[PDB]
Amino acid sequence: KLSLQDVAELIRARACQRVVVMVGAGISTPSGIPDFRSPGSGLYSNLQQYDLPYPEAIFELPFFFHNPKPFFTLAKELYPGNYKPNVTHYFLRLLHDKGLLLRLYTQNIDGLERVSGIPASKLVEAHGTFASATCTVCQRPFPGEDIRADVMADRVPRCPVCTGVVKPDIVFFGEPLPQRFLLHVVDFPMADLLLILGTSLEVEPFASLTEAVRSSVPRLLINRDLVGPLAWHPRSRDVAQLGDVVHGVESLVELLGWTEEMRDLVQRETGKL
Ligand SMILES: [Zn+2]
Repeated sequence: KLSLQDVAELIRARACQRVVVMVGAGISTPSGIPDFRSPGSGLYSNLQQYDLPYPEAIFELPFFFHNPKPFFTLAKELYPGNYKPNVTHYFLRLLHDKGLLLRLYTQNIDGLERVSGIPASKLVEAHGTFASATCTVCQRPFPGEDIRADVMADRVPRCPVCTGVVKPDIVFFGEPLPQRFLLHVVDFPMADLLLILGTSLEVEPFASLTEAVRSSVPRLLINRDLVGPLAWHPRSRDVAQLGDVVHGVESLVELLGWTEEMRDLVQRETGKL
């Protein structure tokens, strides 16, 4: 049974060269963006500021077509510009820069991974993006900017061709994940270290990707709690670092000897924005 130091040492020894990373809303709470499942701030305890029967409704089509206002409020809140990446993001950026990042798979829709510098080709925005929208009736595609004014004026965007509701390319329940997700067939077998951060792993097919790495491959989770196929299918090379995500990342970063480097990076980066 490995420790956090073991995993740092594996990287330091170049025993581990191809890291895949899975992330969820928990990596973006320090940036000020609420998740679903945190107490108090999580969407589960704030259904009225939002006017949802339950959190998942915001990503369900029946409720959306019934009432697109709550989703579009969130779209307003999350629209590129608004929040900034935090240290968790820049650590992932630094992983890339250090030649370690095979791929980063993300459930988030806040775009902060793009913003932090991680190039598109290293990214799999698994649950979609605000970078583009699709008319829900005629299926005509639109760049995200084309609907920015409406979203910002609290007006439901409309198709210029058919008047249908124009929906940002966020993956809703029961919709298919985007084509890039397919990279997991070759990414996961090829990976020699799996990092999991700030997710409840409550959502498929994204969650059971944790199962797709070889048994020889350590799975390091940095999260508030033990979650998903790591809490009920524990493997022998699993490591759990439980506590604040940013705190876990800091402990790791220091073990890797990356600290001044990551501070120069965070510093230079958040300034620009
Ligand atoms: Zn249309």
